[PDB]
Amino acid sequence: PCCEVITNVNLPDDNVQSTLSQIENAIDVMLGYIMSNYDYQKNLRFGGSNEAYCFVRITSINNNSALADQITKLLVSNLNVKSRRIYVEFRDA
Amino acid sequence: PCCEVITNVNLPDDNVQSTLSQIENAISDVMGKPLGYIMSNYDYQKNLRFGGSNEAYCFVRITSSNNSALADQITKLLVSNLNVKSRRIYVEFRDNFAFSGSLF
Amino acid sequence: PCCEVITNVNLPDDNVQSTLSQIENAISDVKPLGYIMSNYDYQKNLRFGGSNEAYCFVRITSINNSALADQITKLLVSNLNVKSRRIYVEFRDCNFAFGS
Ligand SMILES: Cc1cc(Oc2cccc(O)c2)cc(-c2ccccc2)n1
Repeated sequence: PCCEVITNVNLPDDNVQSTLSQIENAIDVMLGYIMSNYDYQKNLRFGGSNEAYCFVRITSINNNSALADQITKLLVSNLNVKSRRIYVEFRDA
Repeated sequence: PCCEVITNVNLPDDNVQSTLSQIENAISDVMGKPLGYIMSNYDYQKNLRFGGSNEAYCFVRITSSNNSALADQITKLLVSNLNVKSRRIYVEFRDNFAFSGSLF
Repeated sequence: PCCEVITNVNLPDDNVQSTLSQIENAISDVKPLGYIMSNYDYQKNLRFGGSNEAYCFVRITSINNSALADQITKLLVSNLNVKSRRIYVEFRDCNFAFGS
């Protein structure tokens, strides 16, 4: 279980932790053993543009739409980013 | 696609953005892959090492032949814009379900 | 050859470089070290188990892996003052590279 949010959107730590906690909760869909991270990369681009954007890699779920949807709400609401600027990737020690 | 530049070389944001723009152009030109459809990123890791040494260095992951023309063209840009030695630039071509958030 | 340590544990640079040098030695002991990258990526908001307490993810790409894993887990436990229960080690065997 691993979720990483990669984004040029800067949030305060209290708010990052809230968002990550909400995603872990999401990731009901399929625990105590799980990584999540919020990686701030100001210079991150998509579509030739450096304005607000979120890449999310989720590893290890097959269900997947319910997760993606739920996550896309969380990020759109907590990060005040346009949903057309969110990409969600699944990969399926 | 995704291009990520991973480097202990610190550049100002105006310069980072230029450099990334030049690479996207490169990928786009040399590979004929769709423009706008690419992530690029510049990840600053001051403690990044290669060869036992923390001197200036660039790792470039390209994710998802012509390939040398790209690698070459990128290696100029980084050497020129980052003022780094070309002997300290490694270019890695690297290889599931995907979604946009507008579908929701 | 690439080792990346991903952790919310903040260390001073002198100490980070030390730790990375010790790992390269490990990876080397268990080819030689001129053909390798290592990095220590500080992500303060990194969580595991629903908790932001000290933790280490290590990706090691392109290399008896147990000898490596064990030896690195000692280094990180010692140098980062972190609980071994909070350290996970991944190997990847994921394709070419091209300056000098
Ligand atoms: C169709 C496609 C495009 C792709 O390039 C990207 C990756 C991230 C964002 C993006 O806009 C394109 C990567 C992938 C991909 C991602 C992970 C593993 C294998 C392929 N697949």
